[PDB]
Amino acid sequence: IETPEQAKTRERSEKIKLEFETYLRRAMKRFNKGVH
Amino acid sequence: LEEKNRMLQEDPVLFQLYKDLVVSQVISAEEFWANRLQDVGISAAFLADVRPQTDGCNGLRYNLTSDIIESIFRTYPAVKMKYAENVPHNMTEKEFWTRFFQSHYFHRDGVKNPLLDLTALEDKPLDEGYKENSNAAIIKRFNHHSAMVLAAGLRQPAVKRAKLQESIEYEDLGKNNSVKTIALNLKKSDRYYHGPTPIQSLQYATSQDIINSFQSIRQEMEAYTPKLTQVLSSSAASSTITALSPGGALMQGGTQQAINQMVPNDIQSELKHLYVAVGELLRHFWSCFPVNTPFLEEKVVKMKSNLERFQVTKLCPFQEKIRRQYLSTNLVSHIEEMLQTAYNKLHTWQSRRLMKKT
Repeated sequence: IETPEQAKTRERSEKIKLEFETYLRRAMKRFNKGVH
Repeated sequence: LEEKNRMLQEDPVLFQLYKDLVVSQVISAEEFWANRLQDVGISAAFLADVRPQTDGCNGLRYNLTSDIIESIFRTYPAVKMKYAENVPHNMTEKEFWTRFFQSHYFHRDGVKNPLLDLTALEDKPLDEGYKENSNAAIIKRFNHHSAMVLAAGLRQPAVKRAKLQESIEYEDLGKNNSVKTIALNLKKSDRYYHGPTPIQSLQYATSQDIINSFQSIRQEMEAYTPKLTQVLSSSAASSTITALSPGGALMQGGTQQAINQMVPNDIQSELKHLYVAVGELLRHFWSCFPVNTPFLEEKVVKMKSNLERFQVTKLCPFQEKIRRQYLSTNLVSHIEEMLQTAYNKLHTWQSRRLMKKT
Protein backbone atom coordinates (compact mmCIF):
# COMPACT_ATOMS: atom_id res chain seq x y z
CA ILE A 1 0.00 0.00 0.00
CA GLU A 2 3.14 2.15 0.19
CA THR A 3 5.76 2.12 -2.59
CA PRO A 4 4.73 -1.16 -4.28
CA GLU A 5 7.92 -1.20 -6.36
CA GLN A 6 10.00 -1.37 -3.17
CA ALA A 7 7.90 -4.31 -1.96
CA LYS A 8 8.32 -6.10 -5.29
CA THR A 9 12.08 -5.53 -5.20
CA ARG A 10 12.17 -6.89 -1.64
CA GLU A 11 10.22 -9.96 -2.77
CA ARG A 12 12.63 -10.52 -5.67
CA SER A 13 15.63 -10.20 -3.35
CA GLU A 14 14.06 -12.69 -0.94
CA LYS A 15 13.34 -15.07 -3.83
CA ILE A 16 16.88 -14.95 -5.21
CA LYS A 17 18.43 -15.29 -1.74
CA LEU A 18 16.12 -18.22 -1.00
CA GLU A 19 17.09 -19.96 -4.25
CA PHE A 20 20.78 -19.35 -3.52
CA GLU A 21 20.56 -20.65 0.06
CA THR A 22 18.42 -23.66 -0.89
CA TYR A 23 20.79 -24.77 -3.64
CA LEU A 24 23.67 -24.21 -1.21
CA ARG A 25 21.82 -26.42 1.29
CA ARG A 26 21.37 -29.15 -1.31
CA ALA A 27 25.05 -28.93 -2.28
CA MET A 28 26.09 -29.17 1.38
CA LYS A 29 23.88 -32.22 1.89
CA ARG A 30 25.40 -33.83 -1.21
CA PHE A 31 28.88 -33.06 0.12
CA ASN A 32 28.36 -34.53 3.59
CA LYS A 33 26.50 -37.59 2.27
CA GLY A 34 29.35 -38.23 -0.15
CA VAL A 35 31.82 -37.86 2.71
CA HIS A 36 29.86 -40.46 4.69
CA LEU B 1 -14.27 27.87 35.30
CA GLU B 2 -11.45 26.64 33.06
CA GLU B 3 -13.64 26.94 29.96
CA LYS B 4 -14.76 30.42 31.04
CA ASN B 5 -11.14 31.44 31.67
CA ARG B 6 -10.12 30.18 28.22
CA MET B 7 -13.01 32.02 26.55
CA LEU B 8 -12.09 35.23 28.38
CA GLN B 9 -8.48 34.78 27.27
CA GLU B 10 -9.77 34.47 23.70
CA ASP B 11 -11.18 38.02 24.08
CA PRO B 12 -8.73 40.01 26.23
CA VAL B 13 -10.82 43.19 25.97
CA LEU B 14 -13.76 41.25 27.38
CA PHE B 15 -11.35 39.70 29.88
CA GLN B 16 -10.25 43.22 30.80
CA LEU B 17 -13.92 44.22 30.83
CA TYR B 18 -14.76 41.19 32.97
CA LYS B 19 -12.01 42.18 35.41
CA ASP B 20 -13.12 45.83 35.55
CA LEU B 21 -16.71 44.69 36.16
CA VAL B 22 -16.10 41.92 38.73
CA VAL B 23 -12.93 42.81 40.66
CA SER B 24 -14.28 46.34 41.09
CA GLN B 25 -17.42 44.65 42.54
CA VAL B 26 -19.56 46.42 39.93
CA ILE B 27 -21.24 43.17 38.87
CA SER B 28 -20.98 39.58 40.03
CA ALA B 29 -19.68 36.80 37.79
CA GLU B 30 -23.13 35.21 38.06
CA GLU B 31 -24.75 38.41 36.80
CA PHE B 32 -21.86 38.87 34.36
CA TRP B 33 -22.49 35.54 32.63
CA ALA B 34 -26.27 35.68 33.13
CA ASN B 35 -26.67 37.57 29.84
CA ARG B 36 -23.46 36.31 28.21
CA LEU B 37 -24.91 32.82 27.76
CA GLN B 38 -21.99 21.39 13.95
CA ASP B 39 -22.78 17.92 12.60
CA VAL B 40 -21.62 16.66 9.20
CA GLY B 41 -23.72 14.35 7.06
CA ILE B 42 -22.48 11.02 5.75
CA SER B 43 -20.92 11.20 2.28
CA ALA B 44 -20.66 8.10 0.09
CA ALA B 45 -17.26 9.19 -1.29
CA PHE B 46 -15.44 8.88 2.06
CA LEU B 47 -13.86 5.61 0.84
CA ALA B 48 -12.89 6.15 -2.80
CA ASP B 49 -11.66 9.71 -2.26
CA VAL B 50 -9.68 8.91 0.90
CA ARG B 51 -6.47 7.10 -0.09
CA PRO B 52 -3.25 6.38 1.82
CA GLN B 53 -1.05 9.36 0.93
CA THR B 54 1.95 7.77 -0.83
CA ASP B 55 4.48 10.57 -0.70
CA GLY B 56 7.44 9.89 -2.98
CA CYS B 57 9.98 9.52 -0.16
CA ASN B 58 8.29 6.24 0.81
CA GLY B 59 5.94 8.21 3.06
CA LEU B 60 2.70 6.49 4.08
CA ARG B 61 0.89 9.58 5.33
CA TYR B 62 -2.40 8.22 6.65
CA ASN B 63 -3.57 11.72 7.61
CA LEU B 64 -5.69 10.12 10.33
CA THR B 65 -8.55 12.52 11.06
CA SER B 66 -11.34 12.14 13.60
CA ASP B 67 -14.11 12.96 11.11
CA ILE B 68 -12.93 10.27 8.68
CA ILE B 69 -12.92 7.64 11.43
CA GLU B 70 -16.36 8.77 12.63
CA SER B 71 -17.72 8.51 9.08
CA ILE B 72 -16.25 5.01 8.78
CA PHE B 73 -17.84 4.01 12.09
CA ARG B 74 -21.24 5.42 11.11
CA THR B 75 -21.15 3.74 7.69
CA TYR B 76 -19.52 0.51 8.94
CA PRO B 77 -20.41 -0.34 12.56
CA ALA B 78 -18.30 -3.49 12.15
CA VAL B 79 -15.19 -1.30 11.95
CA LYS B 80 -16.18 0.23 15.29
CA MET B 81 -16.44 -3.26 16.80
CA LYS B 82 -13.01 -4.19 15.40
CA TYR B 83 -11.51 -1.00 16.83
CA ALA B 84 -13.10 -1.60 20.24
CA GLU B 85 -12.00 -5.25 20.34
CA ASN B 86 -8.33 -4.74 19.37
CA VAL B 87 -6.87 -1.41 20.53
CA PRO B 88 -5.00 -0.58 22.65
CA HIS B 89 -4.11 -4.12 23.74
CA ASN B 90 -4.45 -6.58 20.86
CA MET B 91 -2.99 -4.25 18.22
CA THR B 92 -2.09 -0.65 17.52
CA GLU B 93 -4.38 1.66 15.56
CA LYS B 94 -1.96 2.25 12.67
CA GLU B 95 -1.32 -1.48 12.30
CA PHE B 96 -5.09 -2.00 12.23
CA TRP B 97 -5.42 0.57 9.44
CA THR B 98 -2.57 -1.06 7.51
CA ARG B 99 -4.28 -4.45 7.88
CA PHE B 100 -7.52 -2.87 6.67
CA PHE B 101 -5.73 -1.57 3.57
CA GLN B 102 -4.15 -4.96 2.88
CA SER B 103 -7.33 -6.91 3.66
CA HIS B 104 -10.02 -7.63 1.07
CA TYR B 105 -12.33 -5.32 3.05
CA PHE B 106 -10.69 -2.25 1.46
CA HIS B 107 -9.43 -3.74 -1.83
CA ARG B 108 -12.83 -5.19 -2.68
CA ASP B 109 -12.03 -4.84 -6.40
CA GLY B 110 -40.42 -3.31 2.20
CA VAL B 111 -42.58 -0.84 4.11
CA LYS B 112 -44.47 0.18 0.97
CA ASN B 113 -46.66 -2.64 -0.31
CA PRO B 114 -47.62 -1.91 -3.97
CA LEU B 115 -44.31 -1.29 -5.75
CA LEU B 116 -41.98 -3.13 -3.37
CA ASP B 117 -43.35 -6.62 -2.57
CA LEU B 118 -41.87 -8.24 -5.66
CA THR B 119 -42.48 -11.69 -4.18
CA ALA B 120 -46.19 -10.85 -3.84
CA LEU B 121 -46.51 -9.06 -7.19
CA GLU B 122 -47.64 -12.32 -8.84
CA ASP B 123 -50.77 -14.27 -7.88
CA LYS B 124 -49.52 -17.54 -9.46
CA PRO B 125 -46.44 -18.74 -7.51
CA LEU B 126 -46.36 -22.39 -8.57
CA ASP B 127 -43.43 -24.82 -8.46
CA GLU B 128 -40.67 -25.19 -11.06
CA GLY B 129 -42.86 -27.38 -13.24
CA TYR B 130 -44.82 -24.86 -15.31
CA LYS B 131 -16.24 -14.37 -11.90
CA GLU B 132 -19.93 -14.76 -11.10
CA ASN B 133 -19.21 -15.22 -7.39
CA SER B 134 -16.97 -12.14 -7.35
CA ASN B 135 -19.62 -10.07 -9.16
CA ALA B 136 -22.33 -11.21 -6.75
CA ALA B 137 -20.14 -10.40 -3.75
CA ILE B 138 -19.28 -6.96 -5.16
CA ILE B 139 -22.94 -6.18 -5.81
CA LYS B 140 -23.98 -7.36 -2.35
CA ARG B 141 -21.36 -5.31 -0.51
CA PHE B 142 -22.06 -2.22 -2.62
CA ASN B 143 -25.77 -2.51 -1.83
CA HIS B 144 -24.95 -3.02 1.85
CA HIS B 145 -22.76 0.10 1.89
CA SER B 146 -25.47 2.13 0.15
CA ALA B 147 -28.10 0.95 2.64
CA MET B 148 -25.76 1.77 5.53
CA VAL B 149 -25.19 5.28 4.17
CA LEU B 150 -28.92 5.82 3.69
CA ALA B 151 -29.66 4.62 7.22
CA ALA B 152 -26.91 6.84 8.63
CA GLY B 153 -28.57 9.75 6.84
CA LEU B 154 -31.44 9.53 9.33
CA ARG B 155 -29.01 9.31 12.26
CA GLN B 156 -51.09 -1.22 7.73
CA PRO B 157 -53.91 -0.59 5.24
CA ALA B 158 -53.84 3.17 5.89
CA VAL B 159 -50.25 3.48 4.64
CA LYS B 160 -51.10 1.44 1.54
CA ARG B 161 -54.15 3.61 0.82
CA ALA B 162 -52.12 6.80 1.28
CA LYS B 163 -49.42 5.51 -1.07
CA LEU B 164 -52.05 4.59 -3.67
CA GLN B 165 -53.67 8.02 -3.37
CA GLU B 166 -50.29 9.72 -3.84
CA SER B 167 -49.49 7.52 -6.85
CA ILE B 168 -52.83 7.82 -8.67
CA GLU B 169 -53.70 11.49 -8.12
CA TYR B 170 -52.91 13.78 -11.06
CA GLU B 171 -51.90 17.37 -10.36
CA ASP B 172 -53.56 18.54 -13.58
CA LEU B 173 -57.08 17.38 -12.68
CA GLY B 174 -57.02 18.55 -9.05
CA LYS B 175 -57.21 21.98 -7.43
CA ASN B 176 -54.99 25.03 -7.98
CA ASN B 177 -56.18 27.42 -5.27
CA SER B 178 -52.88 29.20 -4.43
CA VAL B 179 -54.59 32.33 -3.05
CA LYS B 180 -52.58 32.65 0.18
CA THR B 181 -52.62 36.45 0.02
CA ILE B 182 -54.46 39.16 1.95
CA ALA B 183 -55.62 42.19 -0.02
CA LEU B 184 -55.06 45.63 1.49
CA ASN B 185 -57.08 48.81 0.91
CA LEU B 186 -56.34 51.84 3.08
CA LYS B 187 -59.00 54.37 4.06
CA LYS B 188 -57.44 57.78 3.36
CA SER B 189 -54.75 57.81 0.67
CA ASP B 190 -54.17 61.55 1.14
CA ARG B 191 -51.97 60.87 4.18
CA TYR B 192 -49.01 60.00 1.94
CA TYR B 193 -49.49 62.95 -0.43
CA HIS B 194 -48.53 65.24 2.46
CA GLY B 195 -46.66 62.76 4.60
CA PRO B 196 -44.31 63.34 7.53
CA THR B 197 -43.87 66.88 6.25
CA PRO B 198 -45.37 69.11 8.98
CA ILE B 199 -48.14 71.61 8.35
CA GLN B 200 -46.85 74.56 6.34
CA SER B 201 -48.34 78.07 6.26
CA LEU B 202 -49.23 77.77 2.57
CA GLN B 203 -51.06 81.08 2.47
CA TYR B 204 -53.45 81.78 -0.39
CA ALA B 205 -53.37 85.04 -2.31
CA THR B 206 -55.99 87.79 -2.06
CA SER B 207 -59.23 88.30 -3.98
CA GLN B 208 -59.52 89.06 -7.73
CA ASP B 209 -56.58 91.41 -7.21
CA ILE B 210 -54.52 88.22 -7.60
CA ILE B 211 -55.99 87.91 -11.10
CA ASN B 212 -55.19 91.59 -11.65
CA SER B 213 -51.55 90.95 -10.72
CA PHE B 214 -51.51 87.93 -13.03
CA GLN B 215 -52.85 90.04 -15.90
CA SER B 216 -50.32 92.78 -15.11
CA ILE B 217 -47.36 90.39 -15.26
CA ARG B 218 -48.84 88.67 -18.33
CA GLN B 219 -48.94 92.00 -20.17
CA GLU B 220 -45.53 93.01 -18.79
CA MET B 221 -43.81 89.89 -20.12
CA GLU B 222 -46.02 89.67 -23.22
CA ALA B 223 -43.90 92.43 -24.81
CA TYR B 224 -40.44 91.41 -23.58
CA THR B 225 -37.00 92.13 -25.00
CA PRO B 226 -33.78 90.48 -23.79
CA LYS B 227 -31.25 92.66 -21.98
CA LEU B 228 -27.52 92.30 -21.40
CA THR B 229 -26.20 95.26 -19.41
CA GLN B 230 -29.05 95.02 -16.89
CA VAL B 231 -28.20 91.37 -16.18
CA LEU B 232 -25.41 92.23 -13.75
CA SER B 233 -23.35 95.10 -12.40
CA SER B 234 -19.88 95.35 -10.88
CA SER B 235 -21.35 96.50 -7.56
CA ALA B 236 -23.61 93.45 -7.58
CA ALA B 237 -20.59 91.46 -8.74
CA SER B 238 -18.54 92.85 -5.85
CA SER B 239 -21.29 91.95 -3.38
CA THR B 240 -21.51 88.43 -4.80
CA ILE B 241 -17.73 88.04 -4.55
CA THR B 242 -17.75 89.28 -0.96
CA ALA B 243 -20.48 86.78 -0.07
CA LEU B 244 -18.44 84.08 -1.83
CA SER B 245 -15.18 85.43 -0.39
CA PRO B 246 -13.50 83.40 2.36
CA GLY B 247 -15.04 84.19 5.72
CA GLY B 248 -18.22 85.38 4.02
CA ALA B 249 -21.77 84.62 5.06
CA LEU B 250 -22.03 81.85 2.48
CA MET B 251 -18.68 80.46 3.68
CA GLN B 252 -20.09 79.30 7.00
CA GLY B 253 -17.53 78.96 9.78
CA GLY B 254 -14.10 78.02 8.49
CA THR B 255 -11.10 76.09 9.77
CA GLN B 256 -11.38 73.75 12.75
CA GLN B 257 -9.15 72.13 15.38
CA ALA B 258 -7.32 68.80 15.37
CA ILE B 259 -9.30 66.79 17.91
CA ASN B 260 -6.90 63.85 17.55
CA GLN B 261 -4.00 65.62 19.27
CA MET B 262 -6.31 67.08 21.94
CA VAL B 263 -6.83 63.64 23.52
CA PRO B 264 -4.21 60.92 24.10
CA ASN B 265 -4.72 57.63 22.28
CA ASP B 266 -4.70 55.80 25.62
CA ILE B 267 -7.56 58.02 26.80
CA GLN B 268 -9.33 57.35 23.49
CA SER B 269 -8.97 53.58 23.94
CA GLU B 270 -10.22 53.79 27.53
CA LEU B 271 -13.15 55.86 26.26
CA LYS B 272 -13.88 53.09 23.75
CA HIS B 273 -13.80 50.53 26.57
CA LEU B 274 -16.15 52.60 28.73
CA TYR B 275 -18.43 53.18 25.73
CA VAL B 276 -18.68 49.44 25.07
CA ALA B 277 -19.27 48.65 28.75
CA VAL B 278 -21.98 51.27 29.24
CA GLY B 279 -23.51 50.33 25.89
CA GLU B 280 -23.83 46.68 26.85
CA LEU B 281 -25.17 47.58 30.30
CA LEU B 282 -27.82 49.88 28.83
CA ARG B 283 -28.58 47.33 26.11
CA HIS B 284 -29.41 44.80 28.82
CA PHE B 285 -31.41 47.51 30.63
CA TRP B 286 -33.50 48.25 27.53
CA SER B 287 -33.83 44.51 26.85
CA CYS B 288 -35.40 44.16 30.29
CA PHE B 289 -37.58 47.17 29.51
CA PRO B 290 -40.47 47.52 29.30
CA VAL B 291 -41.11 45.89 32.68
CA ASN B 292 -44.08 43.61 31.95
CA THR B 293 -43.34 41.13 34.77
CA PRO B 294 -42.50 41.75 38.45
CA PHE B 295 -39.18 39.93 38.03
CA LEU B 296 -38.03 42.62 35.59
CA GLU B 297 -38.24 45.31 38.28
CA GLU B 298 -35.51 43.68 40.38
CA LYS B 299 -33.39 43.04 37.29
CA VAL B 300 -33.58 46.70 36.23
CA VAL B 301 -32.82 47.83 39.79
CA LYS B 302 -29.72 45.63 39.73
CA MET B 303 -28.88 47.07 36.31
CA LYS B 304 -29.05 50.61 37.71
CA SER B 305 -26.93 49.61 40.70
CA ASN B 306 -24.33 48.12 38.36
CA LEU B 307 -24.38 51.29 36.26
CA GLU B 308 -23.81 53.41 39.38
CA ARG B 309 -20.96 51.19 40.57
CA PHE B 310 -19.28 51.19 37.15
CA GLN B 311 -19.64 54.96 36.87
CA VAL B 312 -18.17 55.60 40.32
CA THR B 313 -15.31 53.11 39.98
CA LYS B 314 -14.26 53.94 36.40
CA LEU B 315 -15.61 57.24 35.06
CA CYS B 316 -14.72 59.22 38.19
CA PRO B 317 -11.09 57.98 37.97
CA PHE B 318 -11.38 58.59 34.22
CA GLN B 319 -12.82 62.06 34.89
CA GLU B 320 -9.89 62.80 37.20
CA LYS B 321 -7.40 61.47 34.63
CA ILE B 322 -8.88 63.74 31.96
CA ARG B 323 -9.06 66.70 34.35
CA ARG B 324 -5.40 66.40 35.37
CA GLN B 325 -4.46 66.96 31.73
CA TYR B 326 -7.23 69.60 31.59
CA LEU B 327 -8.53 68.19 28.32
CA SER B 328 -11.04 70.56 26.73
CA THR B 329 -13.00 67.70 25.15
CA ASN B 330 -16.31 66.88 26.86
CA LEU B 331 -16.10 63.17 26.10
CA VAL B 332 -17.50 62.51 29.58
CA SER B 333 -20.53 64.61 28.65
CA HIS B 334 -21.82 61.92 26.28
CA ILE B 335 -21.50 59.23 28.96
CA GLU B 336 -23.21 61.50 31.49
CA GLU B 337 -26.05 62.13 29.04
CA MET B 338 -26.56 58.41 28.47
CA LEU B 339 -26.40 57.57 32.19
CA GLN B 340 -28.80 60.34 33.15
CA THR B 341 -31.19 59.35 30.36
CA ALA B 342 -31.28 55.77 31.63
CA TYR B 343 -31.63 56.87 35.27
CA ASN B 344 -34.45 59.27 34.41
CA LYS B 345 -36.16 56.55 32.37
CA LEU B 346 -36.07 54.16 35.32
CA HIS B 347 -37.19 56.86 37.78
CA THR B 348 -40.08 57.83 35.50
CA TRP B 349 -41.14 54.20 35.13
CA GLN B 350 -41.04 53.82 38.91
CA SER B 351 -43.21 56.93 39.19
CA ARG B 352 -45.66 55.43 36.68
CA ARG B 353 -45.73 52.16 38.64
CA LEU B 354 -46.43 54.06 41.86
CA MET B 355 -49.21 56.05 40.18
CA LYS B 356 -50.85 52.92 38.76
CA LYS B 357 -50.84 51.21 42.16
CA THR B 358 -52.32 54.26 43.90
